[PDB]
Amino acid sequence: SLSSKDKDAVKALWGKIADKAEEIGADALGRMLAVYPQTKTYFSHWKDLSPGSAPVNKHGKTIMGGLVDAVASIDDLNAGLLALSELHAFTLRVDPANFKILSHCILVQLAVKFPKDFTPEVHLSYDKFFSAVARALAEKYR
Amino acid sequence: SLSSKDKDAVKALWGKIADKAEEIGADALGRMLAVYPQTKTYFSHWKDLSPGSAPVNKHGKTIMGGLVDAVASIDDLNAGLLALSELHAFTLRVDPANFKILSHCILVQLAVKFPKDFTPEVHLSYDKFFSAVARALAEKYR
Amino acid sequence: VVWTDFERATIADIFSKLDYEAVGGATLARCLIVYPWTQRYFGNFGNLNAAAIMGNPMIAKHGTTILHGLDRAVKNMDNIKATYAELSVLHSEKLHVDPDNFKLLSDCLTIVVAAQLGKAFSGEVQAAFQKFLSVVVSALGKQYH
Amino acid sequence: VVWTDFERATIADIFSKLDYEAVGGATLARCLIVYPWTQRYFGNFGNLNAAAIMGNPMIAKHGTTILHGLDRAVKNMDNIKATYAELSVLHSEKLHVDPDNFKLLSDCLTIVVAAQLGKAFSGEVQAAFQKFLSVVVSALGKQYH
Ligand code: HEM
Ligand code: HEM
Ligand code: HEM
Ligand code: HEM
Repeated sequence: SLSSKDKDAVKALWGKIADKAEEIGADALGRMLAVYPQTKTYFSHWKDLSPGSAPVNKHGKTIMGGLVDAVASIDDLNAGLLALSELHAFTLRVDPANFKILSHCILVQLAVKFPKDFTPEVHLSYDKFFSAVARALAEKYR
Repeated sequence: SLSSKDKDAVKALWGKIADKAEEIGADALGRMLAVYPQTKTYFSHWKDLSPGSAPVNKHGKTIMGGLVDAVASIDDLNAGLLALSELHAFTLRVDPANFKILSHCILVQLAVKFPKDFTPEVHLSYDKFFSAVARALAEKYR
Repeated sequence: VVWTDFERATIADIFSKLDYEAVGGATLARCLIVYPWTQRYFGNFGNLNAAAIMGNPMIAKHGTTILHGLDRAVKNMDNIKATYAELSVLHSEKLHVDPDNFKLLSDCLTIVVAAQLGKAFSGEVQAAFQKFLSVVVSALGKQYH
Repeated sequence: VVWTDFERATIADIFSKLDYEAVGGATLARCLIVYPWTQRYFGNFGNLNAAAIMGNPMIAKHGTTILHGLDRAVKNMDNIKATYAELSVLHSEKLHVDPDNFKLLSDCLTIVVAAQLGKAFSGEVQAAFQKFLSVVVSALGKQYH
């Protein structure tokens, strides 16, 4: 469970990154595909997996929108992400081992641009948030 | 989240095992210590780690009563297991990676004694249960 | 790995008691039911509901193949890494199976074996069994060395 | 492991830019704060509170030791398993460190390095760094072969 402290810390990061959000989504997704190429099997439609390819760009926007939604729904992530959980379980069948990988890539992408926001105690708040997001997305698997 | 079907399955198993519960906890603990010796560091005060020694017998009873509490709190494991979580986090300081190990050894132990209860669908419920218990015990770590 | 006389005899003794078709089929079905995301890796084995998974013949066939695959390590105890060199390439470079999944399947196998062998599957027996599965899953995962 | 020229250049390049005392100290403190159960493996290191961890001289020292340990692999990229043979024994048979923790520590180091290097830590660069850490973590875990 996220404390009030964690929630404030997460929402404030999210406000801070707003301007650069679509860039962040595109680059993090680029990182996941190149750094953890096991994830490529889910996106074999896209010929160009470079960040700045139109499809990586467009889907990066979508992931960040999903995360903005999670932020809006931070008090009950399970309820707030039920549709997306269902989608990742049954329409796609994403291996939930992969959720942690995306999370790490978002954190890394953010650290390259906003390094001052990455004090250990804030990173602790962000990691709890992404861990709860992953758990919420995993809810509908079984 | 456990379904009402999962909760029924777990309650039904828990009823079936009552006469053998203390021996189930002792053996499961014995299996943990021998099969996954990284766990011995938490109990290096026991001279005899065999499932028939008095320390292991008495502590298997304690584990099983913790799990009986979890059955009674099955509607909200997170709230029901809060003190046990804080204990495992701060007094005993247990790497929460070990919870899944003990869950597994309990399931193995149960399988050897009650093999007819291990239909695929029952096993699925029991695993969801043990995973939820471990997630609840993990709550107060951070 | 270095095997003790006890470990060596215990592993061969366990497998001498298994119907590879019965155990392999029950094991793969168990994994696909208890951990349903693992179904993704098998998207061309037809229909995968619990009754459908249970009656699925290709699932039965492939569970059998896995057990014979494990039997191969039983027959090559001191050379498991080389024995699994091609299988490791297959399961990583070609299939991209997350290694967590090997542990999930191993755990299902252990519980299926436990249920069959009953009281004979003692802690000391399980220990030897788990050592073997640890060596196998290590040889099946991506090889960095 | 077959390293590309880009990969070898990038790994040496990264480590040549890291102050081992600063980065190591920061990485270890980060792990003990973000994943606080990891503290149990250092129960003989004194006062551990985030500010206490940040100020602890033993943690600063042990963080430096980890970076020097990684340097051994940077200086021996084709022979990491052998180089880490005693470290692997130490962290398993002696310290019984659950292997997930190697990943936790590796991810902290990656975030520490990404914050330092900024725009320079591109996807391509992180890809090479992570291959390196995967080989290192595989070599540090219990060896079954
Ligand atoms: C932080 C975790 C994640 C979030 C918030 C997230 C969010 C989203 C959203 C909002 C969509 C679009 C749904 C729609 O259009 O209705 C989506 C689609 C998708 N997601 Fe995720 N996702 C996450 C993790 C993952 C991971 C880890 C993978 C695989 C490695 C994955 C694979 C996919 C695929 C294949 C699609 C369909 C994309 C397409 O059709 O091009 N997702 N996700
Ligand atoms: C199913 C999960 C678990 C449950 C339900 C559980 C339950 C309990 C309970 C109820 C106690 C109180 C002991 C007493 O009052 O005498 C306890 C203590 C303890 N637990 Fe757990 N536990 C679990 C998992 C673990 C694991 C995985 C480990 C370590 C590998 C662990 C290590 C300990 C230790 C060291 C104590 C103190 C034992 C002693 O006082 O001698 N526990 N546990
Ligand atoms: C104890 C661990 C395992 C062993 C010993 C094993 C063994 C085998 C063997 C012998 C084959 C046939 C290879 C060939 O056709 O040349 C195979 C194929 C395959 N395995 Fe595994 N396997 C294991 C675990 C897994 C896991 C966990 C998964 C996925 C969750 C998996 C997915 C597959 C798939 C998708 C194929 C190809 C199926 C086909 O095309 O017919 N395996 N495995
Ligand atoms: C990249 C991963 C790691 C590397 C390269 C590494 C390297 C080292 C080195 C070089 C030593 C000193 C051994 C000696 O005295 O010769 C050491 C000791 C130690 N390591 Fe690690 N380590 C790693 C991960 C971890 C993790 C994740 C933990 C705990 C969860 C851990 C716990 C310890 C402990 C408790 C010692 C003993 C420290 C002492 O008392 O001097 N290590 N490690």
